[PDB]
Amino acid sequence: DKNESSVICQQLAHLGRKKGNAVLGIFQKYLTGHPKGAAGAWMLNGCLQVLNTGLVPGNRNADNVDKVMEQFDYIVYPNRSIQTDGIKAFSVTSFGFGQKGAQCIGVHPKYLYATLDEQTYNEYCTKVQARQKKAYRYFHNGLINNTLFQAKEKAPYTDEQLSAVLLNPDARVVEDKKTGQLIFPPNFM
Amino acid sequence: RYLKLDIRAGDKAYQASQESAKVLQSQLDLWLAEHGDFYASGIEPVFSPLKARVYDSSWNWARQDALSMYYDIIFGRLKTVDREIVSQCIRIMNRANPTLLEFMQYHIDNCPTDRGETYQLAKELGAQLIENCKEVLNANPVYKDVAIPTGPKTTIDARGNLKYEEVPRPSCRKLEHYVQQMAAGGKISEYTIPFLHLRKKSVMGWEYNKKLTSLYLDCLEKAARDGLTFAGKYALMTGAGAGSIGAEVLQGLISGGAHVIVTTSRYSREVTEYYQSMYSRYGARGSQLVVVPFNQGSVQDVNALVEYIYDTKNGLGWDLDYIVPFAAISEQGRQIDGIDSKSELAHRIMLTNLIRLLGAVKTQKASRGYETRPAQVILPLSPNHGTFGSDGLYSESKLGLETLFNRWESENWSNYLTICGAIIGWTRGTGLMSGNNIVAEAVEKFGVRTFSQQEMAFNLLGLMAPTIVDLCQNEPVCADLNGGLQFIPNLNELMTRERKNLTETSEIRQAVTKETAA
Amino acid sequence: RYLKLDIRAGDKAYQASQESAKVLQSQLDLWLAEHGDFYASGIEPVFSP
Amino acid sequence: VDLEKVIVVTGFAEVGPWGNSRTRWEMEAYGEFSLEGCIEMAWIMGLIKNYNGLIKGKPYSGWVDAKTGEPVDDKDVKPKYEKYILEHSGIRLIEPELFGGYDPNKKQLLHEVVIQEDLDPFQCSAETAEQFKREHGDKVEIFEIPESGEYTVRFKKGATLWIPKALRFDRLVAGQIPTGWDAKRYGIPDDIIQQVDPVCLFVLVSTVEALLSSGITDPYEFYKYVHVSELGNCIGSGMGGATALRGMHRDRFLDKPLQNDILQESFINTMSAWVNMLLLSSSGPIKTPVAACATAVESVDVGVETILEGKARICLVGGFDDFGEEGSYEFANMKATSNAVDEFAHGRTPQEMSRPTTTTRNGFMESQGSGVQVIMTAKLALEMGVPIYGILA
Amino acid sequence: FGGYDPNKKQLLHEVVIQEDLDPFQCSAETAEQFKREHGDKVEIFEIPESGEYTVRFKKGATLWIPKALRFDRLVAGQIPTGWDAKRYGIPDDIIQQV
Amino acid sequence: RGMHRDRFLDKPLQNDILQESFINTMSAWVNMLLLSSSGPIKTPVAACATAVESVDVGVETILEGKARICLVGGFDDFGEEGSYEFANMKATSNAVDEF
Repeated sequence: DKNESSVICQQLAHLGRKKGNAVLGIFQKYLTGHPKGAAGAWMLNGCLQVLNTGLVPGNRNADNVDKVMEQFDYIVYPNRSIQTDGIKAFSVTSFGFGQKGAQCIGVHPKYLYATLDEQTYNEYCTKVQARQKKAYRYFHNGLINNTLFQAKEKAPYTDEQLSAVLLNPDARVVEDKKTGQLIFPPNFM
Repeated sequence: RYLKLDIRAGDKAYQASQESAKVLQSQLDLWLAEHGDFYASGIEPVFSPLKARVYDSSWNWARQDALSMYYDIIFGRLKTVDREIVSQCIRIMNRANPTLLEFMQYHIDNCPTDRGETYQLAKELGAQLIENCKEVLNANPVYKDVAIPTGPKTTIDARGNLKYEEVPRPSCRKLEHYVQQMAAGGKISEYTIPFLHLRKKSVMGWEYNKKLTSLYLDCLEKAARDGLTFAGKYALMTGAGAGSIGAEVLQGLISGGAHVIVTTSRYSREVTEYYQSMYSRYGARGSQLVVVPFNQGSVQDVNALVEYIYDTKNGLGWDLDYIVPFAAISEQGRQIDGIDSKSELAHRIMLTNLIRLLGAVKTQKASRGYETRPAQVILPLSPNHGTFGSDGLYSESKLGLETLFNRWESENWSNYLTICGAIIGWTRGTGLMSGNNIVAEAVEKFGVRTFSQQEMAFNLLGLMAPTIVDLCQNEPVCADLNGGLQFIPNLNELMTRERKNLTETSEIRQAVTKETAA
Repeated sequence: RYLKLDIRAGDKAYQASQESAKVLQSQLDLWLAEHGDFYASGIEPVFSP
Repeated sequence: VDLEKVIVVTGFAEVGPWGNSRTRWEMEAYGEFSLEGCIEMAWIMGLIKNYNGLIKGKPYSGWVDAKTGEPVDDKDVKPKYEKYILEHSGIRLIEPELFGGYDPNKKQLLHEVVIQEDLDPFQCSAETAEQFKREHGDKVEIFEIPESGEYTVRFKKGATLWIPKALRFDRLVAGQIPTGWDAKRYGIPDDIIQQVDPVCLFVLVSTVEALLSSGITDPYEFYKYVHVSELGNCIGSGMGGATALRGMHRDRFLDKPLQNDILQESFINTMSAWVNMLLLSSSGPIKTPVAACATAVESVDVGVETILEGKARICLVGGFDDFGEEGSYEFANMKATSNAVDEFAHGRTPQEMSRPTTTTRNGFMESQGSGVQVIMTAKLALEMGVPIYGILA
Repeated sequence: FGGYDPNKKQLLHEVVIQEDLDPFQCSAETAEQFKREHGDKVEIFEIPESGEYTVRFKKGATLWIPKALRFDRLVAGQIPTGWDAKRYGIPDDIIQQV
Repeated sequence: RGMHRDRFLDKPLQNDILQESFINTMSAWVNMLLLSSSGPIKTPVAACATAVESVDVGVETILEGKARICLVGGFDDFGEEGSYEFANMKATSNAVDEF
């Protein structure tokens, strides 16, 4: 905990983060424990939810912050959740056994949308909206019937098509209008 | 026989063991026959240094609170400078440090005022708070209370239904006005004697002393205006649970910068979270809160607590400036025929082990020669000398404490301790008096003052002010904080009558309501 | 074995009795630690019609 | 920017001590479950179910208690079951049933004893007798049961024997999947549930949940837009299937029953293979990172990487690990995990034992589960109109 | 391979106790551990001279015994016999640790 | 093996033995004693195909610019238990039948 706080402060300082501009620290393992190989995923999922809500969760087990952490001025250690007016970017870090340090940086989706034109944006809106309705519906159906998961059996192709699908990179399925399945149509070539 | 073996020997040893059992059993029987289960269980040791919780990270909570306040203004949750904001500003000021100033300055310098009135307001109020924090950066933290002094109000609705509430007093908007009212007294204290006053030992007993009273009232007036600092003071507190006077006194001490060890007879996560939340809110720069399990019924816990406080290797290594031994058990419903094992335990906690706790502190101070640091004992006395009735050995315990006044002069421990006996009057909302809250409004109409936990805590912290501590080194101080209840004849009969008066009125409206329904 | 007999059983019962002893002993210790001998002896009944 | 060289997260999920990413976020953000959260957890834990048909001859459709079949209203789920949910989710004392019987107060070890007198004989197949004779040599003595062709066997002084003993361990607490969690409720068939290691089940469901949080009901949807070569998988783990890993050494050495290809379930790649097999049919690149604690980030990296190199246009990323008797023991030997006995002496509850940055912090609490994200190019995400939760900068 | 012979592949087999066993000796701790694993078929009593303990097992507890099976994979591609990292200069401490 | 089997038989052990069971540890050792590198370290797993996966991941990482040199390839041991399970899979040749 000391080493990681030092590393983050050193990164921020040496890139010239403005004094007083401290990052809000998240410490999820107080709540979930440590699921070793899964760990970063939960942390990443939480950071995506932070981007979505503007809410930064706190470490409820942080009863007294270690005095050695006071020197890490670029970090705040919250013990309760803090609502902000939005989050632009987050960092995730990990220190695996065998000296494996790992780090990743996420940015808020608005910055991507700000690279499109308004029409392209609105068309995307349309699709995600339609899809959302379909998803909500499917979800309830699977839930009520204990069938969210539903495994495949057949390939979308057949054993003659097999190699040819493997060799025509423009091969695409269609929805079969009789079964509703997605299949490589017999004339896909 | 050829092998020199025998089975019966095993049984012989077993029989001897029966005798061991019967021997020991008899003694338990004899013990229990003179003590009772409530006593037996109430005296077991629970003190453990491993279970100590220490809170000192006020620097981190200051940044969190400053940021929370910034966003609460932005979201329009905070629109007007109310006393709650002023109180929060005082708490941030008491925690001010250079890193916090840099942190606040960054947010205010980069506040986007173009986004609306709330951002502009956040910038203006933040700049004012930054400047206030710079002014107090090198000043010691001070306890300064900005809440409104309340009074009891008991209402019966039109249907006949009772509700108790603490309401702001129309005549008292600030603690300065409160001190003025306390100094003025009431019609019931006309020869006026102030509702809060100091007594001096005379040949005929403890009498009202105008000079000492003026010193204490001046301390309270200064405390109301300028605040009280306890920076670099060490305090031992017993009886600071939720809804106690001790909890409010604890808030004052840690906000003034004290190092406080607080004791609990029930150690659990919820209790530690309560104290944690108190420290996160009220802890100042350089204050420290230590929470430990402690049973004031056990001589061993008493010894172990005092040893842990004084031990420099495995303990806190402190030296105490103050003692607030306010632990108490409710004995309500016990008359002369009902003095039980619980009354013995209550008496032991409130009198016998309190005296031992003091003796243990003396022993440490004497053994290490700290003769120029006598501790002030705020000694919790009661105006109830059996006048409430049906309260077990409570009156006897409180009267028994009064003897310490004389013992300070007649024994050889004055060099290590000094006594400040507070006669604590009726304090509303406490676990000992909550059942009487409904009649407190009626009692005040007779011209006496009842107190909120806040008001009483403010009075007590005033006894810890430097001028009073110096006085205690001259002579034991007796502080009458009773609010004039001693001038009401037959308090129990009056209380019983008013409790009836409420009930009748309530019942009549309820009967009419119920009949109207039928 | 043919007679369904055993010596060790006597010891087993005796061990249980050790536990009886230790159990009761602890309580005396706890009692005395908060009372003292002058108290203990000073509270015994002597009344006899 | 080139949208073909921007990578985005488009859906994600997890299986963990607080259920899934939603229920975990309620506890992380607010510290209590909502109505929905309580229902979801009650369903996950098998406390409740939908019914639709006749009850007691009357028609009914709606929620019922999972044991009695009595109707239940939503409003009553939280009051009726939240206490049980909180007692049987998150960081808590080890429940041995979730580990097939492992109790840290009774950790079994085997100890040797040497024979001091020729043993009383016992009976077996000729084959078993020969096997004893082969392992023990000349202290073993075998002779027919001439009536049956079985054999009876004696051991002699100077051979040896091995005997179980129990040790009390000091890691009594863990972050555990909610008690009663069952892959079957999602629709995974009983045959697969019996064949695969539990971490595979965690991964499969985290994957499907991520698909649904991406708004996709059938992975073959991709094959409208992209070629079956262009879909990759880079999910990985700290280690493979702990059941298979252990069983292959320990339990086969005790001659217990087994499904025979068990070795394959011990490999890390196998969970990724299963995801592909049953859901995807992909031809694309599949890679397998390993970094014990950091593996999920390694996966996310390798994914971004592979898409940027063009070898895939979508990847499934993230990772998993289990909790087990042996892993718990070795991380205690490393003094990496918190000592539950010491924490109890310091007056800490199981939920307080993991407390990063605090003065009194003394190690992590071990946990199990999986977490998965769906990543793809921003251009593709826009083409298919999937939601976007963040940009991987 | 530190002794592994495919003609003598070792496996462990159970046997159940049919008569109370002849006793044997150990530390108190080991005795307690037996008592903990086997429960009421295990019986422990002091060696009062030393503070060690002696232990009996009773009918109805169990025991585990090595047996050998002949396996059919007798051949492998193996590093040259006598290969040693030390000859390259790798120190004995690392050779023992990894 | 030792961590399951031999500790269950209460034999002597060096205590951090678990770490030597992880795939990444051999790569860590190469770095530790010879390289002092700060650069990226990655760990492929593909039972038989792992060396190619390594070579790929290497080429890849250099092309992405995150390294300019990489050490690539792989390993595996031969053991009692592995031999038994690949016979159960009928993947290895039967020496008795071959004789």
